[PDB]
Amino acid sequence: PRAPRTYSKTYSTPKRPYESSRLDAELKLAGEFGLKNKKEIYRISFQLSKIRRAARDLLTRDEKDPKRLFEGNALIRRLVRVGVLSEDKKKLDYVLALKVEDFLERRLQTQVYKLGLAKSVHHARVLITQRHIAVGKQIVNIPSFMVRLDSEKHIDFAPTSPFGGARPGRVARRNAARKAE
Amino acid sequence: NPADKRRRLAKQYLENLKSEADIIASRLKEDVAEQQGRVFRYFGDKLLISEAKQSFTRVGENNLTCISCFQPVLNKYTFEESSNGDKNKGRLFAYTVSKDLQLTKYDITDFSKRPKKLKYAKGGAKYIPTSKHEYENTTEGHYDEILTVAASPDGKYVVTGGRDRKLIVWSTESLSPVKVIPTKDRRGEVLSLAFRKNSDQLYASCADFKIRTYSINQFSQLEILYGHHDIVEDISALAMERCVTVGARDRTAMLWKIPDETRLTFRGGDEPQKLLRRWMLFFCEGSIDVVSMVDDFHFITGSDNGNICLWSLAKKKPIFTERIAHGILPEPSFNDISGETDEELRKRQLQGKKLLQPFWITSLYAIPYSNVFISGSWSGSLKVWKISDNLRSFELLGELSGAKGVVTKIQVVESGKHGKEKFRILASIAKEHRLGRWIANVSGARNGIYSAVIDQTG
Amino acid sequence: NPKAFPLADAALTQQILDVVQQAANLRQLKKGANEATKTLNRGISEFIIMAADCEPIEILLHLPLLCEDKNVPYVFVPSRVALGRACGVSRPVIAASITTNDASAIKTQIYAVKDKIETLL
Amino acid sequence: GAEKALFRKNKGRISRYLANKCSMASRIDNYSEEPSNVFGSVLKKQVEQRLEFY
Amino acid sequence: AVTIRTRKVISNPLLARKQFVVDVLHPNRANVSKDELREKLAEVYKAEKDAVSVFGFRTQFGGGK
RNA sequence: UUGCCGUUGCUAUGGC
Ligand SMILES: [Mg+2]
Repeated sequence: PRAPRTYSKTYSTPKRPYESSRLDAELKLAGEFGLKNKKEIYRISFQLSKIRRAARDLLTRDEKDPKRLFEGNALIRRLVRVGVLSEDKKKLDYVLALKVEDFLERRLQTQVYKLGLAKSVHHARVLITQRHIAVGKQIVNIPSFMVRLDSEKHIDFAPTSPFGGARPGRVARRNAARKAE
Repeated sequence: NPADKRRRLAKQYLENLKSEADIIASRLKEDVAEQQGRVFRYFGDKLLISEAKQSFTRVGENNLTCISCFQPVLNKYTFEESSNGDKNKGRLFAYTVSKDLQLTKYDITDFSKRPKKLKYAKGGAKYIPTSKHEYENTTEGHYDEILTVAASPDGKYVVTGGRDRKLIVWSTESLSPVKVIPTKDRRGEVLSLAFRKNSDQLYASCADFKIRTYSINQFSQLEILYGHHDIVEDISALAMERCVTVGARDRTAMLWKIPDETRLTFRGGDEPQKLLRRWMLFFCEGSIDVVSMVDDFHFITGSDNGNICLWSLAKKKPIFTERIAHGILPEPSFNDISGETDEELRKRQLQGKKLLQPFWITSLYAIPYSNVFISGSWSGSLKVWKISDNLRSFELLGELSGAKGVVTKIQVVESGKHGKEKFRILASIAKEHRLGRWIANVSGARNGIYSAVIDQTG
Repeated sequence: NPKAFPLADAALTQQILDVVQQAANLRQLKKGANEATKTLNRGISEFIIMAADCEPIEILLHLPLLCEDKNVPYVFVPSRVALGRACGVSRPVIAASITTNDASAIKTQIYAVKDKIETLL
Repeated sequence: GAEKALFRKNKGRISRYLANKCSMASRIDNYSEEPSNVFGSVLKKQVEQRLEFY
Repeated sequence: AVTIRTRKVISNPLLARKQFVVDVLHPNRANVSKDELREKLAEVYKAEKDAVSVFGFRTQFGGGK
């Protein structure tokens, strides 16, 4: 038979989901970032935990270790590229200082909100899911899309979108047709 | 069999070269070199700038805003001149616009003699549209500032537009308006015009951040191009449809492949901090203010930091730069910087050389497929530059100090045999910059057409 | 020490003039010394721009007196002809003002430039 | 100074024009350690050319 | 308008042909059928239509190419 | 050679 295709879980349930302080924390995160459910928060937390555990393991290694240098440098480059880690903080210690909010801001939903294309984070979500937002020349419909520094300046209304210069959507032309008739 | 016909045309063409005289072989490559989009007119070294016969001809109209020159050309494909009629055989014409809403044509056939006026047409308040609607802005004459002029390569029409959001095409012989094409935009003011070489296609750059393509023979609009984030101030065209434009403060030069409907991005991205470090005054570019195509695969631009940049289609960044080409402006006068009686107090306000700023490249024109181009400012002299053989750098060939004022637009015209060619440079001179009147009145600046005939010897 | 102070450098002036042109397109720019004075009186000015080559310089020194009284950042550019150019007006401008608007489409770069101007001060 | 007519249809234009010139004139004097009269002279001359025009 | 760009061109005289990847920009259009692509490629490379084969065409998410 | 006003020759350039 054909060789297996690997798969993995992108989120993990917390050690104690029932902490009241925690519950308030996810309430904050969902409310401010307009997240649909808790699974999104758990996913981001799992990714962050993997990153910081790798950083800790790298720190345990002695300085100038070739593995340390190579892998730490790669991790810092990736974190800088996605934009969570600022340029002036290129050391493994500050990686351990990252927070869930940093990743959350880089989500295409939040970036769309900040750029002024949407009046609410929920408005940003509905705009994205309705194929109105394009990074560069390509249309992205996924709120969880993570924006890179270079990609940030290229977010715009899609060419095919009615807001982006295309013809009016179905409702608009339907109303115009009935009005003319 | 049409191949026999080509052979006959080639045979007659070959006989011409024998009259023109290795030499035959080289000249054969040169004539078709227009087809291959590469520079093939290497005459910079043999040029004689110092002996140029300079002349300044005064003109009544104020702020001459642009000039367009028409030159008949022998076409190798059919071996016939481009003159519109038998009367116009080898007659050179120049058209000019001003902020006085007046069109004027001049005969520039006689290099030794100054431009001679033939006919003119003037606009005014009579031509204001009553309707107030964009699509009814179809009056015969102009009513607002005329900014640009272009002559059709066929010698049959001359087309002008300006801040009236209108483009009027006129008959060359009588300067009679034959068609009016509104831009149909609230802010669609025409800023530059360029005729495709040896074609009737016209490219118009408008203030509404768009480029509009027209067909003069059909008197109709064709397409609109989008992609600039700021006004499209200048446009240049060659035989091929790869017209180039500069978007002013968007600081991006753009090449448009019309049939491919794609557009190549070009940005300077130079920073003083690295320039000073590599040196271990430099003014950071704010806006690109002129563009002209030296080649199908190369073009040059001027900025508002006095930087002349050479470009190639392959590379996104500039390949060679000439910073502060026209020099730095005079320092502000100490008697006027401050009202302090004490002179030393006034000198402190000059703040050393920090307040000093560079000249702007108001004009920049390159002879097609050649190794020489001309730049202009209100420094009071026209500078002639020569590009290297490898097309990787250029050097200052010389200067012409006759011009005094803002050089709104530079044109070059050639005459004589292929071996012996005399180049006559015509530059419109004004007292204020074409797009507006920011510039402080330059001492001595006059409204006129500057002329300089240069002989070619070696 | 010089009356025009602080004076932006070649790099810094470009971003400032960049915001100026964007503000002019969006009707968020007030052009001329007289207008800038009015904005400072109303407390609707985000920050004020002046040209260091004003001839004479004194006729705009009243804005600095107003500015830090109202705790408004300000900065000088070397050129007025350049400042007028970016303003979109066919004449030189010695001073201009960026009107406050937290709903503006160009908010982010306005605060970015403002942060640098505060650092320069 | 519009209560005592210090600055005083065509007449009204001069008053507004003169008021502006007085304003910058005050600015030069106030923010000048040792004010001079060089600018005031030309500024008044500028008013004179504006005066004769109307 | 529709534009056809050929990339990664290889000349295989073993099989007596030319291989390439065809990228088709088709703004404001659903897609280009294999017939039009064949006739345009035949014109571009100056060959008989029957000598041009095209397949495996996928439009990216969002359309346009 | 200029819309106007001068100078300079028998042509060339100063100011608005
Ligand atoms: Mg759709």
